[PDB]
Amino acid sequence: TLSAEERAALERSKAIEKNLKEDGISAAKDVKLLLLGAGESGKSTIVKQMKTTGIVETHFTFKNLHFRLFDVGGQRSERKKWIHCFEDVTAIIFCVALSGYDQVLTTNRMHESLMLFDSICNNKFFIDTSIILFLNKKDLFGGPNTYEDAAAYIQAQFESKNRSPNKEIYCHMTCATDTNNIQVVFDAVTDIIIANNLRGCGLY
Amino acid sequence: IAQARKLVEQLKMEANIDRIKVSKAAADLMAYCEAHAKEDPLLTPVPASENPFR
Amino acid sequence: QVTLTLVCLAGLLMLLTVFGNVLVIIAVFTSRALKAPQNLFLVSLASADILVATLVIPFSLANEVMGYWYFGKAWCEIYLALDVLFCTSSIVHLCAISLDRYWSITQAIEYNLKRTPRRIKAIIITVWVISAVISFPPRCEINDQKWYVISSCIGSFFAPCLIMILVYVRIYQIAKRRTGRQNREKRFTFVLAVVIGVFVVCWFPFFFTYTLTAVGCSVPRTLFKFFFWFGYCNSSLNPVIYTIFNHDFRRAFKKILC
Amino acid sequence: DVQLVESGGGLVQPGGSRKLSCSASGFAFSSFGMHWVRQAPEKGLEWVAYISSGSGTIYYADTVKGRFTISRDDPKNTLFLQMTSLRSEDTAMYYCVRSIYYYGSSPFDFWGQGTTLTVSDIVMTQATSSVPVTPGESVSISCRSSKSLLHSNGNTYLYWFLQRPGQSPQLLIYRMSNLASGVPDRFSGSGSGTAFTLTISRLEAEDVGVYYCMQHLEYPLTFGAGTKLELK
Amino acid sequence: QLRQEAEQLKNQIRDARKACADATLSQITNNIDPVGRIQMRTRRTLRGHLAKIYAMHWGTDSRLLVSASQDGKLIIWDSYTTNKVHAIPLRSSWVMTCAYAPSGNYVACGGLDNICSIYNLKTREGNVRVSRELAGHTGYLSCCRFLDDNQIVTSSGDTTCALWDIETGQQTTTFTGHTGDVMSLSLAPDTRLFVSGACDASAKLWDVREGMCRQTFTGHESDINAICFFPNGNAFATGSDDATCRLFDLRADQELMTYSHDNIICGITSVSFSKSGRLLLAGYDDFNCNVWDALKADRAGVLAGHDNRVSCLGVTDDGMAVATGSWDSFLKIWN
Ligand SMILES: c1ccc2c(Nc3ccncc3)cncc2c1
Repeated sequence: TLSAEERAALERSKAIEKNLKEDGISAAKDVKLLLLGAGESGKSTIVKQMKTTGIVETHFTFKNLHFRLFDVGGQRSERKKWIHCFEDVTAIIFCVALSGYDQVLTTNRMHESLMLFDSICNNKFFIDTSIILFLNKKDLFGGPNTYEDAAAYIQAQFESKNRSPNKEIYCHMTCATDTNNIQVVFDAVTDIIIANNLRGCGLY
Repeated sequence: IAQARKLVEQLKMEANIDRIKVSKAAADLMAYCEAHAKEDPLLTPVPASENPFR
Repeated sequence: QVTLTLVCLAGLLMLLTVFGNVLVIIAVFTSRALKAPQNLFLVSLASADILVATLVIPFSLANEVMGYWYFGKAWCEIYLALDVLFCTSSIVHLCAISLDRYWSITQAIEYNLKRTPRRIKAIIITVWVISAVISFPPRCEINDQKWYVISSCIGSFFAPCLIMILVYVRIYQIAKRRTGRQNREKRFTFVLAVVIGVFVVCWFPFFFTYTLTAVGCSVPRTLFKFFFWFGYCNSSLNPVIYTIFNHDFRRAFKKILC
Repeated sequence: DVQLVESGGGLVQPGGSRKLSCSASGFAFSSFGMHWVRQAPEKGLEWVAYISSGSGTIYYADTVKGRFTISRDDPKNTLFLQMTSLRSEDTAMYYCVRSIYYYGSSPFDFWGQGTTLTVSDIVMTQATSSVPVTPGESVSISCRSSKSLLHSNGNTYLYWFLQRPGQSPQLLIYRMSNLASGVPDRFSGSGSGTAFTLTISRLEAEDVGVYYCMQHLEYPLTFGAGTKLELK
Repeated sequence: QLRQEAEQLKNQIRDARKACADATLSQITNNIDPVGRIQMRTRRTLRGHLAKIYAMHWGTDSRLLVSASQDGKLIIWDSYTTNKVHAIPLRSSWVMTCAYAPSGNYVACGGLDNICSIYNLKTREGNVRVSRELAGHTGYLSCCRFLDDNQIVTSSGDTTCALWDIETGQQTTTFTGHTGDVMSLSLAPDTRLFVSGACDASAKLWDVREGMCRQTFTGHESDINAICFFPNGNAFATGSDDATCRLFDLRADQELMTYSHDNIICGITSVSFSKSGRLLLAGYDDFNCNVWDALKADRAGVLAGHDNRVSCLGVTDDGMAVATGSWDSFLKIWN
């Protein structure tokens, strides 16, 4: 019983239902990542390998996956207020530099990065979104005090900060002069998608 | 240096307020609430007529 | 008496389906985070089983108490055809959901790109079409032949059951390889056991007999009706087995009910 | 700039066919409904056809349904009217009209030029077909509807159009309460659900063209007879 | 020594505040009868969005409301008939504010882009187009409001309130007297002055004409997440991250009475008064909203129909409906 004008108005409102639904469908196949870390702890070099004043949305593709990597470095405000904005993210790429215990930036950069990793990993929003640690800048890195054993101890110290059985931290070691940091992210994202589909199946 | 000067200047500016009595403020709030209470549909539900949502 | 009480039991079963699947339908659509393209399968399955109850469970009650049908064979033929259609739709919906889960665990990214509501609707259409095309073509005794019965048994349960078994064994071994650890291990092996075991115990006894009596003289005395009603009990239990272990579905059920 | 230009300005033999293509560049063609409005050597104005935003809602004038077929394409921003089985009464100069339908929108905003061609239903009337009035004096134009034009939704789908002498008409008032973009404030319309009246205060020498009234409750759209204003 | 002088000024101003606190708004209104339990039903649900929604604002006509989601979309809903007038696609999805201009022609949005994109809804081209993009902030832009068809006011994560100018795009004024962040602001019915929230548990009374904070309110405890004046612009109810709605006074320069309930320990994310001012609907971090009697400090009907955090709500200009938007991507009209 709608008028001639209101029928056309409803036709328009239903025709921009289809456009919005298609936009949402085409924006769900891609995978979103949130890039975090300490102060310039290998962020720039890793972002360069993958490819205002607020977010920086790197927008790349690899093996038919479409990675949308959101870098938040221009935000000088509290992370608490805008951290829930990234609740529906597939993974958080946490970049950390091994050559951090020498520096101090009182507390050394390793302690600050570890505490910040603990805070991010124990946020109530990211209780199911996995972390991909990039143990970058390992060339300047150098119980036993050798390179491999100390590096493994650092990996274990970082990985011990999770306390959920459905959250998995992926670690990798790079010299910051390689092209493998897209393949590692792709493999980790495939594992994350596999785990998400497993938990969707109901079998954990 | 100048930040403390700005803060104390702002405090001095905020200090100079007429500062009416709280009882008068409560009276004004009650008067406004009761005067416009008849015109409020949230406060007093209206029938299906004059209610655009049904 | 003996008969009336049975009807009461069936009525309870009725309500359960008419309850549970509708819950599913009002959980998939009402929720936002639950509305993934993969869930539509379940919706259709739920819808299908709803139909089968409201369309054959009363009539099946009319049988086994009276010597024959209460009206002409014209209604009886379409009643049998529709019963076969809906039961096959349920079973092959289970098979399609299992294949979706397999393609979602193995080669995850390719299917994730290929997983769109358009493709899911296409698969729902094709499972309905295959159920119809193996259902419609051939007292109100059950369909007993020498060629159609074997083909129906093979293509309606045995093939979907085999696909279900293979897919869920593969997913079980994938989950085992990918792995607090022991608790999760027990959890997912229990979930897989519940799914596959309830499906088998509900349908396999029936089809296994129906194909044995097809080409054999070992006819069950009176538990054939029991197997038939456990086949219906699978339809009753579908809106819980495939959904109780999903966290979002659990939240939707709890919010809608309580 | 925004404009719609027409193509097929040629004589047509009776009992033939033709294709009118109009091209628009200024606006977003894909988001506008499009119309077609006929004329004659006489002052008559009559509706022709309509196509929606998504091209999924098509209407026609019941006097010619089945003879004109309407279409449009977005890649070239071009609206087509395929004329089949042309009679003698089809002679006109066809205007193309844009109209977007949403709450608060104004349909029939812009009327492009037109190609001259040579070879129930709500009815509206305007008795005062000629109003000789000098500039500077208030003028009243009345249009009457056969059906109560006030819908139950609170709107009254009435449109008042002005046409300068020898120019494409521009929409003057929509729903007799809102003025179109660029229309001078001096124009003002109102009325009940049956009778409609304008109050053109401070009439000037530019507000001389003929006025038309239009109902829009139902897509069997009907225009009203023009009320030409002279300088006598 | 200036720190000690500031402390002395704070002591004297709080002493002056206490000197004018004879009544607490609870000793009064005892003779005023309590409001009956307000029963509110979801008259209309707006199921078009696809992700969390962070703001909504009503037009002057009280029929159109604009909402911003994380899909990357502004939607201009027709409230009466649940129709989408406009589906504005944003350049960057992360938006956490909205502002519908007093004239239905202009809208605003931007939350993490540092910029409040100003979109023009009445264009000859017929499509919504970005009329302006104001870039003068260095932090997340929490809230923005329209004073006129131009000359908007915005508050961002860089502890500043802007008072932009649409035609030129430059800082007409700047409000930098704020120690912590800002999360939401509210402008008066007469746009001469407004107030802004904080993350240091305070609210400032900014004057639009001359840029300064005439009054400050630090009586709150943890955080500010929403502000809204009492109609007539004399008492702004504040949000809270500690489940404590409060309304201060522009003239008494102090808190009147806190609204709290030990049952709920959450964080308000949105507050709006009713048209007359009896109701103080607040959407909590409790998966629902609440209705507070603004004079008896008591509770009223609970409005629970949402699945996630209620992020926004606004009572219409005529005070007919109160739409609420939550992270479940559903705007619910409540009447
Ligand atoms: C294939 C699939 C289902 C069949 C059926 N459907 C029921 C219904 C209830 N219980 C058991 C089987 C009845 N007859 C033959 C069939 C062949």
